[PDB]
Amino acid sequence: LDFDILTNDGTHRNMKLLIDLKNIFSRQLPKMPKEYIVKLVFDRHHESMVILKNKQKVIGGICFRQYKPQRFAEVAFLAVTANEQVRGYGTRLMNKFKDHMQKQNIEYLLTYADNFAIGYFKKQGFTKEHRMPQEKWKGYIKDYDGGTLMECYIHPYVDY
Repeated sequence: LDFDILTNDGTHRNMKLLIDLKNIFSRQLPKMPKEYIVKLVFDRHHESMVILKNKQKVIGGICFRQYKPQRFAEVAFLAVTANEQVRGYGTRLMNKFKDHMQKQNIEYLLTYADNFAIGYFKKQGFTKEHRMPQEKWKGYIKDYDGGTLMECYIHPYVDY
């Protein structure tokens, strides 16, 4: 099991793993428009950490967008393929991601919870109540009335 940041570098290998991840996102988020998932995943501002099984089988991942100078990032999509769930991968992935964001000097993670995912994000330390003022992410992260915006603080010296 490897947790690697997947770069869209135009290579057959990488773009294959990104499509694989996009397809997992699509299946785990049936209501999310597939063309929209493709748009964000291959976007110049988005990055993806994938759960690589046996060096070539992606079984899950997180697609995120860093707002570097602002020190916060948005988790656009997160999922683990159905036949690999309840095996501890979801938590390990978020932990590896938090460790990466910590090293990236990102102090806050924001995400609009899938509602079927709220329990997961609550479990990963995210909260419905914000510590970061809306004014802070206003103009960077979209403000939707629907969906639950949940936040998670990344402490500078907590071991993830």
